[PDB]
Order: sequence, then C-alpha cells, then structure tokens
Amino acid sequence: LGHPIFQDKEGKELTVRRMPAFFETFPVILVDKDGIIRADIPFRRAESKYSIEQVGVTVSFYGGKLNGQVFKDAPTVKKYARKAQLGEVLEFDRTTLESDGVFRSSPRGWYTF
Amino acid sequence: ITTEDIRGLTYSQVKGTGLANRCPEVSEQNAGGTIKFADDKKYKVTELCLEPKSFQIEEEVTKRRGETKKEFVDTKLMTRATYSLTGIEGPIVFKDGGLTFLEKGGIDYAATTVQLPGGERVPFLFTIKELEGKFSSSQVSAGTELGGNFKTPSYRTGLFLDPKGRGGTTGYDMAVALPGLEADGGEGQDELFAETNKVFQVTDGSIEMAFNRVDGTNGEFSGVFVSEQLSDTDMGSKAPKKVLLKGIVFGKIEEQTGDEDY
Amino acid sequence: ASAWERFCSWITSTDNRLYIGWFGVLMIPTLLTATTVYIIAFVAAPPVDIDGIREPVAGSLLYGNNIITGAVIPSSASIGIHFYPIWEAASLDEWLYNGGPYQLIVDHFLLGVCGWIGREWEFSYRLGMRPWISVAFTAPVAAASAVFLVYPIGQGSFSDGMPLGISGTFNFMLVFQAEHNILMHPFHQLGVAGVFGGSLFSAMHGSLVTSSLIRETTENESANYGYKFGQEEETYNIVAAHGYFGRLIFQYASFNNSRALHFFLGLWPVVGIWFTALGVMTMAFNLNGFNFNQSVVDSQGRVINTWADILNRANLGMEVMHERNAHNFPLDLA
Amino acid sequence: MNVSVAAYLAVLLGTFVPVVFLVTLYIQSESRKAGSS
Amino acid sequence: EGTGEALGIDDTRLIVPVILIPVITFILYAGFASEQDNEDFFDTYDQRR
Amino acid sequence: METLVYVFLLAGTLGVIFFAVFFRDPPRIAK
Amino acid sequence: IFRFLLFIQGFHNFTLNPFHMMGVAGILGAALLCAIHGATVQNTIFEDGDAANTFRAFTPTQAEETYSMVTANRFWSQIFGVAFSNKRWLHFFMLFVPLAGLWTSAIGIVGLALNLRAYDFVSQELRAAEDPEFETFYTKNILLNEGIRSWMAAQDQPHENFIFPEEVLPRGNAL
Amino acid sequence: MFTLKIVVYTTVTFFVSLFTFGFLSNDASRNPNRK
Amino acid sequence: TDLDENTRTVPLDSSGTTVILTPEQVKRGKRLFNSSCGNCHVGGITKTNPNLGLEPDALSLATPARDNIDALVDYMKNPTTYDGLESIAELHPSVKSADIFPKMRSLSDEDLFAIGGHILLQPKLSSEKWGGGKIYY
Amino acid sequence: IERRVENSLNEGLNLSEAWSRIPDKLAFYDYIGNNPAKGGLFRAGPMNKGDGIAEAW
Amino acid sequence: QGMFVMPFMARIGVTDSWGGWSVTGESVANPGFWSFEGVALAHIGLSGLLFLAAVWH
Amino acid sequence: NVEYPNVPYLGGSDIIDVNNANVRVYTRLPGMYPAIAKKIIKRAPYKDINEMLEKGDFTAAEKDILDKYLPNLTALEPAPEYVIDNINNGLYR
Ligand code: CLA
Ligand code: CLA
Ligand code: CLA
Ligand SMILES: CC(C)=CCC/C(C)=C/CC/C(C)=C/CC/C(C)=C/CC/C(C)=C/CC/C(C)=C/CC/C(C)=C/CC/C(C)=C/CC/C(C)=C/CC1=CC(=O)C(C)=C(C)C1=O
Ligand SMILES: CCCCCCCCCCCCCCCC(=O)OC[C@H](COP(=O)(O)OC[C@@H](O)CO)OC(=O)CCCCCCCCCCCCCCC
Ligand code: HEM
Ligand code: OEX
Ligand SMILES: [Cl-]
Ligand SMILES: [Fe+2]
Repeated sequence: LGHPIFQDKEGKELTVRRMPAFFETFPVILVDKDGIIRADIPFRRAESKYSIEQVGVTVSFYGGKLNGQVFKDAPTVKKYARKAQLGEVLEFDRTTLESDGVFRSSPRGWYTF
Repeated sequence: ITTEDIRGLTYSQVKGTGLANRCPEVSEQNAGGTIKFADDKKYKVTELCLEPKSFQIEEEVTKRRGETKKEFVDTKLMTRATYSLTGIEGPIVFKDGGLTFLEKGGIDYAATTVQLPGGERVPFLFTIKELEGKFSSSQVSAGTELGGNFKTPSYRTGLFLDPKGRGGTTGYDMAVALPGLEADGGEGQDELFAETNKVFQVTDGSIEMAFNRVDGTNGEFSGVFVSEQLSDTDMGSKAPKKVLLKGIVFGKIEEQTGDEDY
Repeated sequence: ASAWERFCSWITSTDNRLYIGWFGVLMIPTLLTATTVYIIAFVAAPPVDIDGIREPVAGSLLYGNNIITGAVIPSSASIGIHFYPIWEAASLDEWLYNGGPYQLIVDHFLLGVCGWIGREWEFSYRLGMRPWISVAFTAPVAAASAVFLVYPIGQGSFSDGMPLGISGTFNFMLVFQAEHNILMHPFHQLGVAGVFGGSLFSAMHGSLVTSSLIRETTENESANYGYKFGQEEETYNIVAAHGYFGRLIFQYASFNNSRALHFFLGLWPVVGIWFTALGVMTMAFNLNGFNFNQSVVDSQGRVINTWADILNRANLGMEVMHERNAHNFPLDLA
Repeated sequence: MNVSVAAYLAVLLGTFVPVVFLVTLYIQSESRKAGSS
Repeated sequence: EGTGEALGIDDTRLIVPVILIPVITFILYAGFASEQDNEDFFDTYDQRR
Repeated sequence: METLVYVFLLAGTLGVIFFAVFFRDPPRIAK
Repeated sequence: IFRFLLFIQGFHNFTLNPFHMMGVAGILGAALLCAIHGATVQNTIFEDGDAANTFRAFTPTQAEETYSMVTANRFWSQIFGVAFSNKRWLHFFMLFVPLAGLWTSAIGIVGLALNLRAYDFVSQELRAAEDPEFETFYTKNILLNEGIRSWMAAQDQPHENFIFPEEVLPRGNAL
Repeated sequence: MFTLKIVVYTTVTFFVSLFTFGFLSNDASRNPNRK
Repeated sequence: TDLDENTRTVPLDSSGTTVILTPEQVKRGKRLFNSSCGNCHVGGITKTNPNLGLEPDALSLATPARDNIDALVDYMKNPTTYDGLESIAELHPSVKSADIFPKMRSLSDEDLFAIGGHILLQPKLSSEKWGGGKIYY
Repeated sequence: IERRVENSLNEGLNLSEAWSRIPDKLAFYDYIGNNPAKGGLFRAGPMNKGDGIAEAW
Repeated sequence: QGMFVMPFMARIGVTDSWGGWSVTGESVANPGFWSFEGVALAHIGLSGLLFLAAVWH
Repeated sequence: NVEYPNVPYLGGSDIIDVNNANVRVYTRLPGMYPAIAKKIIKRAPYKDINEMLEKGDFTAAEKDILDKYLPNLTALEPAPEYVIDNINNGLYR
C-alpha cells in the first residue's frame, strides 16, 4: 500500500515507533523527528495530551497501490498508524488458508529451534 | 415489616437475615389517610423503596436465528438480596397539568442478574433513575397511582474494561492479541468493530406504582408496582432483552426543608 | 467379642489393601466428596463472579476452556470468608454463580489432607515403625492451607485463595508477587533453597547409590534385578560412594553416616517448605517482602535505580493490570 | 472454539502408538514367561 | 449465614441427628467398654483389651 | 469436541492409576 | 535473577510453556522424593542400639541394611496404594526426576531464545475477541503480561529510549 | 435446602462420632508390641 | 553532583527572593516530612485526595500560591482549600490544630521552615518523581 | 391437513384463515425430508445436517 | 437432531432435564433426580459397580 | 468508543469542555477547583458558557473568576459515558 507519511496538523512528519520483536503488543506512539512523543493512540482518553485528535494528523500514502492518497480523518489515520507500527503496510488474503491473525515463524526460526 | 418495627430492631438483629433488602409497608391499622398537598408548601418524596418480588424476561420462544416471537419468562436470581432500591427521593412540582415526582437521589439502581430456563444469564440494571412520575390526582390516597418513564443507564460504564482491555472511556481500541489481523491494510480488524466499539447507550423504561395504603399522620404510603425496562447490552455488543419487574413499594411525602439542594 | 470391637478391628486392620484406620474414616468421605465435586465442576460448571462485580469468569471445560486454562474459580468477593454451603444459597444455580464449589472442595480437601497426616501416623503405629513421616507430610499440607485457607483469612475473601487450576495458579502467583513481593521475602527464598537443594540432594544421592551398586547382575540383564526385595545385605557400597564424594569436594563434607544422611534428606526440603508456607501465612496479614525501592540516592539525593527498582516496575505493571474493574480507590488495602 | 483439526490425530495417535507399544512389550514378555514354564 | 446460631442450628430439627447419632455410637461403644478390665494400671498405656 | 478428548485423556490417566494401585505386581521375597 | 524471572514471564509467558511445566514438575517431584525418602529411611530404621538417639547405631562398613525395605513397602503400599520394592529403582528414580526436569525446562528456554513461545491459546484469543464476556484466568494472565511489558520496558531497556506517556500505558480503574 | 442440610449433618455427625469413639476405644493398645 | 547551593536555593517569598538551605536544614526537613506527613504525602502526592499533590505545578496554581517557603509555612498553620476560601484546619494537620493532630505539636518555626525547604527541594532532585506517583517510581 | 382446512372452509373461513389454523408441527410432518426413507448409508449425522434446521413454515 | 438413545428414555417416563427443560416443550421448575442427567449418571455408576463385581468374580 | 472527537477538551488541552469533564481539570485553572467546580458540575448540561454563567448560581467573586477563565471553557454536546464519571473517573495519580 506504499509508505504512510504522517503529516501532522501543521505539516511536520511524524513516524510511528516500530514494534520490537520482544513485544507481543506494543503501544502506538508517533515520535517526532527528534523523537519527543507528539501523538499516540491513548489507553485512557480522559486528560489526554498527545491524542491524534488534539495534535491532528493526516496519512499521505506514497508508492504502492494506495499511492497519491491523502487521508486526513483521525480514524483512518489511527488505522494506518496501527499498520505502520509493524513496518511496511501490506494487504493480505486471510481467507484462502483461513488465517487467524497471529504471527508464525519462518523456516529459519524452526530450523534454529 | 413496618417502619415502627424497623426502629425497634438493632443492626445486630437485622444483619444477615435478609430483612435489610425487604421493602417496608404501611400498617393496616394506620391507613385510610390522605396526604394532601397544601398550596404555598413545597412537598417532596423520601424513602421511596421498591422491592421487586417477581422477575420476568422477554425471551424468544425458540432458538431459531430469525425468531421474532417472544414471551416473558420466569427467572431465578443469581445475585442474592441486592435487588431492592431504597432511599429514592425527589421534589414534587407542578411541571404540567398535574403534580409530578422527579427522581433525584437514593440508591435508585440495582445491578442484578437472573437466569432463565435453559441456563442463560441476563444481567440488568433495575432502576428508576431520572424518573418523571405523574400522580393520578392532587392528593395521595388509597387508589392513587404514580407512574411515568425513566432512563436506565448502561449496565457497564465507560471505565469498564472487557477481558481484552477494551472500554468506552478507556482501554485498547483494537484486538491487541491478534496483531496479524490488524496487519492487513485492506480491512484490518473491521470485523470485530462491534465488539471493540464500546458504546454507552441509555435505554428507556416505564413504571406504574399503585398505592393501596396511605397514612396522613406520618405522610407514608405503600402499594404495588409494575415496571418495564431493558437488560444489559454489554456496551452495544448484545441485543437488549425486555425485563418486567413487579413488586411492592413504600414511600413518604414530606415538606421541602430548603437544605435538600435538588 | 463385641460388635464395636469387631468394627474397630476391621477399621484398624492391616489386612485391607488400603489402610483405613480412624483418620481414614474422616479422610475417605471428605476426599471422595472433594474429588467428585472437583471433577464435576471442572468438566462442567457455569462461570463464577469471582470479584463480586457481576463479571463471571469461566473455568469449566464445557464453557470454552482446556486443561491448562480450566479451573474451579474462587468464591465471589461479595461472599468474603462467610461460610457458603449449598443450603445457604437461595438456589443451586446462584450457589454456582458465586463459586460455592470452591469452598466445598477446599474445606473437604483440607480436612482430607489433615486426615492423611493422621493416617500416616496411624499406620506407622500399627506397623511398629517410627512416627514422623507424618511430620514431613505436614510441610506440603501447610503450604496448601496457607494458599487455600490462611490467605483468604488474612485478606478476608475466599476469592483470594488460589484457583483450582493451572492458569489460575499462575494468576495467583503474579497477583501475589504484585501485592506482596514474595520473591524478595526471605521465607520464599528459603523455600526456593529447599526445593533446589531437594533436587540437588535427590540427584546426588541417587547418583551415588546407583554409581556404587554391587555387581549382582549379568550383562544382558537390568542392574535393578541385582537387588532382591527383602534381602538382608546392602545393595551398594557405602564406602565407595563416601570416598568418591570425599575426593570430589573434601573428606569432611561427606556424610559417612547413612542415618544422618537420610535425616538431612528429610530435613532440608521439609524445613524449606515449612518456611515458605509460613511466609505465605505471614504475607496473608500483609508483612511483605523487602522493599529496597529508591534505597540508593546520589549526593544530590536523586534515585539511582537498582535491580530492586526494576523488579518494582514489573510488580507495578502486574498491580495496575490485575482486576482492572474491581478497584474504585487508589490504594489496594484489601 | 476455533481449534485445529489435525491436533485430534496428533493427540490420539501420539497416545495410541506408544500405548500399544508398551502393551505389546508387556504381553510379549509375559507370554515368554508362561512359555518357559 | 452470619446469624450466630450455635453450631449453625437454625432449625430445631438439626439437633435430633446431632444428639442421637453420638448416642447410638455411644451405646455401641459402651458394650465394648463394659467388657474391659477397668481397674487402674501403672503404665504408659493399657495393654489389656 | 475437545472436551471429549480432554475427558477421555483424564479418565484414561485415572484408569491407569486405578489399575496400577489395584492390579500391581504383588511384592514377594525371593529365595 | 528476580527481574529475569518476571521479565521472561511478562515477555514470553513462560509459565504457560509446557516444558517449563515439566521442569517445575521435575524439581518439585525431586524435592518430594528427597523428603519422602529421608523420612521413610529414618522411620524404618532397625533397632541397632539402646540409645534413644539412633544416629550412632550405624557403622559405615556394615554389610546389613540399616532400615527395613519390607516395612516401608508395606507402609507406602497400604497408605498410597503403590510403593518402591527395589532400592536400585528407587535411587535411579531419585536421579532421573530432577535431571529430566532440568533438561525439559532447558528445551523450553531454548525455545524462548528464538521467541518461539507458548504465549497464547489462539482459540481463546479469538473467542474473547468476538465475545467480550468470555473471561478466563489465562486472559487475566495475558493482561498481566501486557502490564509487565509496558510498565517495565522503559526502565529495563534504557538503550531503546522508550517514552510511553501515561495515556498509552495499559492500566486499570483506580490503581 | 433444609433436607440437604440435615442429610449433611447426619453424615458429618456419623463419621465424626465414628472417629471419636473409635480413637477412644483403647487405640494405644493397637500396636504390634502388645503382649 | 554534590548537594550544591544551586540545588539548595529555594524561593522564600512570593516576590521572588530565594534562600539557601543548609545541609542540616534539608536533613531535618526530610526527617520531619517523612515522620509528620509521609503517611499521606509520600512521594509528593496526596493519598487521601490525589487531586491535589505537592508537585510545583499544583503549589504554584494554588490560591494563594504555595510555591515558596513563607506560603508553605503559612499553610502548615493556616491550611485552606485549594482556592483559599475555607479553612480546613479541622481536617488537615496544623500547628493550631495539634491537639486533634498530635504530630504537629512539637514542630517549631524552624521545623516548618525545614519541611517547606524539603518540599521545594524535592522537585529539583527529580524531573517527574515528586508528585508523579506510581508511573515514575 | 386437507380435512382440517376443508372443515374450516365449511365454517365460513377463507383460505388464509383456514391455513393459518394448521399447526406448524403438523405441516412439518407433511414434508419428505422428515421421511426416514430418504437418507443414505454414509450420509452421517443429524437430520439437521442435511436440509437444515427448520425455522418457519 | 439425531437423538438415538434419548427417545427410549422419553418413551417410558424420563421427559425432563436438570437444566429446566422438557422434551414436551414445557419448562420444568423442580426436576427430580430421574432426569436425563440422573439416568446417565446412574448408568455410569452401575457400570462401575458391575466392573468391580466382574473383577471380584 | 474507538473514536471520540472531543477528547482534547476532556482535560488535556487549553480548553475545557464543561459538560463532560472531570472536576480534576479545574485544578489547572487557579481559584476554581473545590467551590466553583462543584457548581459547574452540579447543573452540568449547558447550552453554552453564557447559559453557564446565567444558570450556575455563582456568587460575584465566582463570576469574576469565571470571567478570568472564560476563554479556557467551552460546552459541547454532553457525552453520557463521560458525564457519569465527571466527579470520580478513577484517575487519581
Ligand atoms: C525457579 C524459580 C522458583 C522456584 C524454585 C520457586 C519455588 C516455590 N514457589 Mg514460586 N515463584 C517464582 C519462582 C520460583 N518459585 C516466581 C518468579 C514468583 C513470582 C511470581 C513466585 C511466586 C510464588 C508464590 C506466590 C508462591 C510460590 C510458591 C512456591 C513454592 C511452591 C512449592 C510448594 O510449596 O509446594 C509444597 C507442596 C504443596 C503446595 C502441595 C500440597 C500437597 C497436598 C497436601 C496433597 C495434594 C493431593 C492431590 C490433590 C491429589 C493426589 C493425586 C493422587 C492420584 C496421587 C516453592 C518454594 C508457593 C508457596 O510457597 O506456597 C506455600 C507460593 O505461595 N512462588
Ligand atoms: C514451583 C515453582 C517453580 C519451580 C520449582 C521452578 C523451577 C525452575 N525454573 Mg522457574 N519459574 C517459576 C516457578 C518455578 N520455577 C515462575 C512462576 C516463573 C515465572 C515468573 C519462572 C520463571 C523461570 C524462568 C524464566 C526460568 C526458570 C527456570 C527454572 C529452572 C531452574 C533450574 C535451576 O535449578 O537453576 C539453577 C541454575 C543452575 C542449576 C545452573 C548451574 C548452577 C551452578 C552449578 C552453580 C555453581 C555455583 C558455585 C558453587 C559458586 C557459588 C558462589 C557463591 C558466592 C554464591 C527450574 C525447572 C530456568 C529454566 O527453565 O532453565 C532451563 C529459567 O530460565 N523459571
Ligand atoms: C444400532 C445402534 C445405533 C443406532 C441405530 C444409531 C443411530 C444414530 N447414531 Mg449412533 N452410535 C451407536 C449405535 C447406534 N447409533 C454406538 C454403539 C455408538 C458409540 C460408538 C454411537 C455413537 C454415535 C455418535 C457419536 C453419534 C451417533 C449419531 C447417530 C445418528 C446418526 C447415525 C450415522 O450417521 O451413522 C453413520 C454410520 C456410518 C457412516 C457407517 C454405517 C455403515 C456400516 C455399519 C459401516 C461398517 C464399516 C466396517 C466396520 C469396516 C470398517 C473398516 C475400517 C478398517 C475402516 C443416529 C440417530 C450422531 C448423532 O446425531 O448424535 C447426536 C452422532 O454424532 N452415534
Ligand atoms: C477433571 C480433572 C480430572 C481435572 C484435572 C485438571 C488438571 C489441571 C489436570 C492436571 C494435568 C496434569 C496431570 C498434567 C501434568 C503434566 C506434567 C507437567 C507432567 C510432567 C511430566 C514430565 C515428563 C516431567 C519430567 C520430570 C519427571 C520425571 C517427574 C516425575 C515426578 C514424579 C512422579 C515423582 C515421584 C512422586 C511421588 C509421589 C513419589 C512417591 C514415592 C513413594 C511412594 C515412596 C515410597 C518409598 C520410599 C522409600 O523411601 C522407601 C525406602 C520405600 C520402600 C518406599 O516404598
Ligand atoms: C484412601 C485413599 C487412597 C488414595 C490412593 C491414591 C494413590 C494414587 C496412585 C498413584 C500411582 C500411579 C501409578 C504409578 C506407577 C507405578 O506403578 O509405580 C509402581 C512402582 C513399583 O516399583 P518397584 O520398586 O516395584 O519396581 C521395581 C521394578 O521397577 C524393577 O525395576 O512404585 C513406584 O515407583 C511408585 C512411586 C511413584 C508414585 C507416584 C506415581 C505418580 C502419581 C501421579 C498419577 C497421575 C495423576 C494424574 C491424573 C490425571
Ligand atoms: C507536616 C504536615 C503536612 C504538610 C506540610 C502538608 C502539605 C500540604 C500541602 C502544601 C497541601 C496543598 C497541596 C496543593 O495545594 O496542591 C496539602 C493539602 C492537603 N493535605 Fe497535607 N500536609 C501535611 C500533612 C498531611 C497529612 C498527614 C494528611 C492526611 C493524612 C494530609 C492531607 C491533606 C489534605 C486532605 C489536603 C487538603 C487539600 C485541599 O482540600 O485543598 N496532609 N498538604
Ligand atoms: O480480589 Mn483478589 O485481590 Ca487481594 O488485593 Mn485487593 O483484593 Mn483484589 O485486589 Mn489486589
Ligand atoms: Cl476499591
Ligand atoms: Fe538410600
């Protein structure tokens, strides 16, 4: 689907911090260029400072099939922040094999084990 | 049980006996009165206690996936002795062509649960919160009835978190235990939106209390009520079921003291 | 020559396949009741409102659990440590809603293991053997009473006892660590020493006895058949094992006496498990493990973290996430 | 419960094959003991 | 529960088994006891049954 | 359906325990 | 080491690992064997003296068993249904249990080296995702693991420079 | 509920009385060294 | 770094004047804080009313502002609500209410000074720990 | 069913009312899928596994 | 539903369940012991007792 | 609710949504927490801040404080999920 550039409300480029392999579940936080936290997907919405609603973020896609598309609603920004947490964002067929949405190990890991 | 008898009992006697959940009643000896609403005197309800004695749930007549016919069914209580509502109080005002009681306090809700034949559990919030009751006269006496509609809040509030840490006012906004499902760029976890999107929805109900005993000396009244409301929705995941409660009611009418701060 | 005398002879008979005795009179019915109710509740039981907040938790196989996740859920927190038999419930359905089977199973099982202690003493008396195997059994029982009974008493709720399952056992562990810091509590450390040393001495003793077995067997035959049941002679050379272990470390360390050796074998794990059971009994009343958080500060006075602080972070994560909907106030005093 | 389907075969056959192996090893041995006498 | 009845006896019916079953057991035990040599002894325990 | 397998395995373990307790090889002293 | 224990639990859910279960079974069973064997041997000792303290009544070089195997076998057979009848089997068993436990748990930790972890039961995760009233102690353990990870990562992995605001930290009501 | 209560009371009293009057029936003598 | 005077200089009055606490003063202030109010105010929080902590943000936004030694010391004898309209001496430890709060009976003016110095010194020691709560333990 | 609706029609009812009085169970019996002579030797399982679970008439 | 052995219970008396339902369609308020579940448990217990008697013989 | 566009005004921004904000947020504005916020939350649903000033029963000093902090205050559509938790939302510290 292409690279999701995260243009904040003004136009600064946010980036979603990537999930480390250790973490089964990682919070979605959008660090700045220097990396001070700018926006995130809050767990507790009350008294939220760095919500994407408050800061204001838009997802502009570059490359891929979703190229040249500029989504600027908060919901659709959040949905692709969740995807950008996992690195590059891709489309998947989960019906051919009835996939269950939990990651597996490659032959490298199974050989190693 | 009369109010005169509750005063006689100490807490040690009443504790652990189930009498605390039981709604009082006006004695037959002290009855036939008339709680007249004098003008130039603001009146209010107090101690409006409602004990439901029978619980019924509108269950589908069959487990067919398209079943539209439903009949109310007898239910037995999983929770024990928490059902009664006590202390409800409110101002009596001339909002419209007749007097009306506005609910503004008290315990005024009970998060009870029942089980139907077949073993299905229905939780519901038996409540009269925000009731707008209308008296059937300008004077409370035997045969007078107070009835109206009320707004039942959600069984779970926003701060409640489901087993996967999802709530209305807080919690995860995704099924964190399925990152591969959220990895998809086309749909993601859109299928689980109904369960992930926790919605606080306030439902409607109606109550019809009928006062069969009234006393002018104490301002007390007692009788029976039938109330209709909706059951728990699990923040919009479930479809609400209709709950029909019936039982007894006690209450008192006094003059507003100016310190109530309604 | 009296009916009561014949009954007492039969009960105290050393000819029954399984000895009953007078402690068995109390053990067998209680343990059988606990087994029956546990099996029935584990295979099929409705969800239980453990936390007293009308949020039932499933523990039975029929309600979507496996052997690892299945459990007999602790009682409801609304009950507290009130006695909750079947006859104190308005109906059996609401008895199962508030986790009464846990109370039934725990009470019957605790009485049964007490009867097992007494029955172990009893048979020994009939045998003419010395007592005290019973004393060793107490250490496992003490731990079971600490987790199933004393911890509810101290905390004031049978919801706080350990669930009768595998995943529930892990849950009880993590909550106990979050609330009490059992790992830093020295009695649990003594228990860890007890179990690790029990494994060490078991492996060592088995290795040395198996290593010095006297040759009584051919090459096409298992060495175990070199020992005949009820023989008078020793099946291995104590001198050889003792000398090998003396050369391994130093002569003075080895137990040249076999009776002292076996007393030490019976002593180390029993005392360790006694201490950890007592530690759980004391943390029931909130005498927690050590709290070295923010114990190192620089000259200015700002906290330099230690491993205690990093452990505190995990304890704090478990503390905040446990029972998410049960707490309405900042302190976890209950 | 969306459980696997070959897990049934895995569990049942991984229990069955060793169990019948042990039962055969016991029956063979006993038969031989009886035949010796 | 939490009412404070002695031995949980809220109904008077509960006492009939609680008092009688020990009494039948006591009666059966008395036949054993009356058959014993009930004189004193100077020992740690009685070896006579 | 997995409850069938779980129950069968637990019952089989209990049966093995029963047969081990009550149909053990009787200990006897050699000569 | 305590921090390692809780870190491995929070990030791998190592208690759910069946190989860890086999290992703790081996350890606790070995402690059990040690305790029962010590008690049984000390309590079926033959009367080889007239002193109440029976430790001195053993000679290292004696060719006689100092305790009754037959009496211990009778005791444990009629108390527990089964009992050792062979000393050599008993002492090999005492060896095998802890060693087997350690090797089994080693297999589990080798699995955890590659993040090949028995973290979750997928069936229950899917059911709880589609059924927000389905709760098990397993799901509570998963929530506790999430709490451990999120509240531990910032101070436990300072090289990562994790700044988790209070908004994103997974919490519960009140505490 | 009361029927179950009295049945459980009957059973508990029966076994407790058996235990009580059994250990009271000169249990100390039931050892292999008697006489 | 040492406990230099830059750390030990705290605001004294509302105008902006500062005062350099002595090491004896900060030691006594820490001991007095932990002994007299640590039970509720451990870590710069308020256990009984967590809406109002001892972090400098809350003290500065109080009416009167309590981000100085004189204002804190006045609070320890004339405590008031967060808006400074009602006296809470009957619900708060104060030297004027020490009979019902027996921990404030022995405190002198220098003790109150040291306690205020400890309160104002803490936030300089940590960026977020003082009044941060569990999140920064 | 035919004689029931016929005597209903003779009572003055119309086809809609006459057929509405026929119980769903009786109409369910008058259906070939309920016939035992329609299954198969290796078509295994409940009858609901074939045509389906009957919902309405 | 492919209920093979249950109709033989229902044929000669056992029409109720401990779960509060009946094959006749009515809802049972106070089911007795001899329900479907009770009959099943009784048969299992008889199986165990007969097994023990077989061992003794 | 995976989306709630009025989150910024719940206590995290410079503007406070009066209708469904917890009392704690008024600690940010000096002189309003214990007394003024009680009357703000009592008659919580307001059409706008003007109706709040008219309806809130404020004393003259309270009106002066509210005149100071008018630009920090707004009144959006009441949210039931947030109004129920306007005095105690479980957020302590
Ligand atoms: C390698 C690391 C390690 C080690 C060695 C231990 C060791 C121990 N932990 Mg653990 N623990 C660990 C890590 C570790 N822990 C961590 C990281 C945490 C933090 C989360 C904890 C938190 C923790 C807690 C909170 C507790 C323990 C406890 C224990 C003890 C459990 C064994 C026991 O007491 O059995 C003794 C024996 C028994 C409990 C069994 C009773 C047996 C009964 C009497 C009979 C049962 C009969 C049965 C039902 C039927 C038989 C069937 C028949 C067919 C055969 C032991 C000292 C527990 C303890 O000390 O309990 C007192 C305890 O409460 N640990
Ligand atoms: C009943 C409770 C229980 C029990 C019995 C165990 C048992 C075990 N756990 Mg633990 N564990 C528990 C609960 C429990 N766990 C819980 C609840 C958790 C989750 C919080 C964990 C988390 C956990 C982890 C993360 C790991 C274990 C591991 C182990 C194994 C440790 C083996 C050992 O003895 O290492 C002791 C160490 C050794 C034997 C190594 C060699 C030691 C040499 C010989 C020492 C020589 C010292 C020398 C003389 C110098 C001394 C100097 C002096 C100054 C000190 C063992 C199977 C480990 C494992 O699985 O390993 C495969 C492991 O990594 N557990
Ligand atoms: C004569 C007695 C009898 C009868 C009339 C029925 C009748 C029924 N049973 Mg069955 N059942 C029986 C005995 C009987 N059962 C026994 C003894 C058992 C215990 C094992 C079961 C276990 C059982 C279950 C678990 C279920 C049923 C169900 C059913 C229904 C569907 C039948 C079906 O699909 O068959 C299908 C039959 C076949 C595909 C094979 C039939 C043809 C022959 C006999 C094959 C012979 C092959 C031969 C042995 C060679 C094999 C070689 C090998 C190497 C592969 C039906 C009401 C189902 C139901 O609806 O339950 C609610 C269901 O789920 N039954
Ligand atoms: C509805 C139902 C049934 C519910 C059940 C639900 C539930 C949660 C299920 C539990 C599932 C369960 C069983 C899973 C267990 C899985 C698990 C982790 C298995 C571990 C297996 C594994 C391969 C581990 C490797 C380590 C291993 C070898 C351990 C073995 C442990 C073991 C058996 C140790 C011995 C224990 C023991 C009781 C010894 C008793 C010995 C005894 C009788 C002493 C006798 C004796 C002593 C003397 O000294 C002398 C002198 C004499 C003469 C003498 O006789
Ligand atoms: C009144 C109360 C009565 C309750 C009694 C209950 C007793 C339970 C019996 C268990 C023994 C099981 C068979 C063991 C196997 C067996 O037959 O062993 C019999 C074996 C006899 O060995 P011998 O020394 O005779 O063997 C020498 C020969 O092997 C030659 O090499 O004795 C032991 O090793 C038993 C000690 C371990 C006993 C613990 C065994 C593990 C128990 C765990 C059971 C699993 C529970 C899971 C259920 C899902
Ligand atoms: C030496 C003694 C104490 C000192 C110096 C002290 C300090 C303070 C300060 C400065 C405040 C105001 C915080 C702010 O404005 O944000 C405060 C408030 C408060 N303190 Fe303390 N305190 C002391 C003892 C205690 C103890 C022991 C308790 C409780 C057990 C307590 C409970 C409270 C409460 C309830 C308030 C009232 C806040 C309000 O209503 O505005 N304090 N304290
Ligand atoms: O429930 Mn079981 O658990 Ca002992 O703490 Mn308080 O309450 Mn709940 O919390 Mn943490
Ligand atoms: Cl709370
Ligand atoms: Fe040995």
